[PDB]
Amino acid sequence: MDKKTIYFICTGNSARSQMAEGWGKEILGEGWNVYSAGIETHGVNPKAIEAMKEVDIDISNHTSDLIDNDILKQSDLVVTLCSDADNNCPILPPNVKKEHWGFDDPAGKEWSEFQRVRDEIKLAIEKFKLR
Ligand SMILES: [K+]
Repeated sequence: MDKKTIYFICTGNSARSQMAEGWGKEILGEGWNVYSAGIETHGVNPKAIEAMKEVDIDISNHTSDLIDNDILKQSDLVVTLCSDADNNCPILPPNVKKEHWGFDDPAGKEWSEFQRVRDEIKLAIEKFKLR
């Protein structure tokens, strides 16, 4: 049937959302459109690219994108990764199917933190697929 769409959103579409897009494409498959966006665009975090390369997933061609209203309104599920009280978190429109998936921000930390968060996101998406 028709493709379903998942949208991972956060502050700068930099790390958590990029690793989620990378895992999402691999796990969910071609029957899903797997996108990611931010309220700002900070570029794809180098350590996030390296963390995904370690698990044989290439995210070097990903782009850091801004939130698109036509993808929010037409998505089957919008997943917020930006911590609700943290700083600069995106405002979501009403009736849009949403869930908050909380993972620690690996920004400015050692590569091990990117590995930890990468793996927490892996399991979250794997379990999501099996719902
Ligand atoms: K993106």
